[PDB]
Amino acid sequence: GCCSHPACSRRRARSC
Repeated sequence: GCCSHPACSRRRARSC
């Protein structure tokens, strides 16, 4: 998921 993808995790921490 998004929290499995560093760029996505930093850009949208709301998904984590």
